Amino acid sequence: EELHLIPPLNFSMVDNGIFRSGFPDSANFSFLQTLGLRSIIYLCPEPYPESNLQFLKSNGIRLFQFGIEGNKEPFVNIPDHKIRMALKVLLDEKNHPVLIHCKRGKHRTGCLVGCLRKLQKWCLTSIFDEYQRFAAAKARVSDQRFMEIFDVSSFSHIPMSFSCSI
Repeated sequence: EELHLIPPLNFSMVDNGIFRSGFPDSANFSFLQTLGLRSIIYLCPEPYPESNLQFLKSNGIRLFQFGIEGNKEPFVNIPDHKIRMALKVLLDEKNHPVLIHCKRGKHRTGCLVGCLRKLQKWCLTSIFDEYQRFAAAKARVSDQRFMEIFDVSSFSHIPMSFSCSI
């Protein structure tokens, strides 16, 4: 086959040991195996399909599910607590390498990554630009507003010695 690896929908590296994507399917499993994942942070409330559960079991991957309802704008309401819990998992380097995913890798995943960038002291315009690159024509002002007002205070003490940015 030679060119045989298929990263999942909207796949990207976020930082050392942190990846983002939409929902993996079996065509993506050989690529995800190469990343030596310890963790998935899964941001949809739907049960993980059997195919994906077998992949986690076979590969020794822990599933962290913080289900955020997949509403359309303007009827979206990202719960602060779920993002807060997900950031706590993301900030524990023992969980790396970790893949964050939702359905499309644009909205729920975009919000969690944007809140991480706020902890990494990125200016809002740089955070929004990265969010928009993935969300493309489906960029939601509400997701960027969520990142704008998300309170980082509780996380200030946590060292991020894992990051490429020190």
